[PDB]
Amino acid sequence: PGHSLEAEREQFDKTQAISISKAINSQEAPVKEKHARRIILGTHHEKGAFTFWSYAIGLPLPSSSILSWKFCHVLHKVLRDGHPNVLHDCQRYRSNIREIGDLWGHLRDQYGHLVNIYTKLLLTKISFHLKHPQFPAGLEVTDEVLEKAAGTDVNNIFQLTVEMFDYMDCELKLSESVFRQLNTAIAVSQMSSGQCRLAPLIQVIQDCSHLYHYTVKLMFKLHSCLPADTLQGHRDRFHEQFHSLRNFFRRASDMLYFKRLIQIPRLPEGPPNFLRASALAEHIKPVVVIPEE
Ligand SMILES: [Mg+2]
Repeated sequence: PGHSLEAEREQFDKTQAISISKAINSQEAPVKEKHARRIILGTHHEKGAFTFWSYAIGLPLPSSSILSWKFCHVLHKVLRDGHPNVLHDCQRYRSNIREIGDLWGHLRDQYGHLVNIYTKLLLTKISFHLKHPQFPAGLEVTDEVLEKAAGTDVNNIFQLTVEMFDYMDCELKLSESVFRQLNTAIAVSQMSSGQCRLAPLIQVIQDCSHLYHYTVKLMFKLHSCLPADTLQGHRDRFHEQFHSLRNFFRRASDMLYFKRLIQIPRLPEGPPNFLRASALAEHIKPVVVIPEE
């Protein structure tokens, strides 16, 4: 009486501790998908991330910048693919994320610089998805849900556009910092330390593809309710982000490491002409595909 129910609870906890130790460690190698998938499925089993954090507060993050980097990569995957309730469980531990990035920000370590930039992205994701709960933290919504979240009030459309520009900036800063550490022959490399730094950009590419579609649609909605001369700064911000995004997707499309792991969409040669209302109907929604393993 009660022996099998106690043994089931103990086995769930043990599998979570083993998977966390095998995913998040100091080895200079990409996070193993088998172990990350077991953490994500655990969050669907308990409808939260409270078991994950009960063990993760014991990780010695200041001992190793590689350990801190792999911790950030697993948090990004848990936010995008875990149960929605993980967002609140993560907000409890916001200071843990802020303080590990602040530590590495004071040091010259190559991985530490990348961790500092990653922590700013993760804090922006947690804030954005608590403020705007119509958007899951993996950012995928139907056109119908995007239209409802934008609504008809120019004040709500304006605020959502500024916040999505800030979100895209945090994503592109991480891709740019990773690429600055890897030289041109990274395109035909399978070096473990290269894979360790490239692997998180699979999550970054999926976030960015969604943010690009949403910001194009919000920018055409603003051009229909405000004078063209009040929106020059917004067009200037969009144009600079578009050229950074196009250069990121093109360079990532050239990596051997990514060939079997992600199908990256083609973007147009230049940004849409927001001054011509009829250009909205010529916009193609980019669609990322993850191929069979
Ligand atoms: Mg428990």
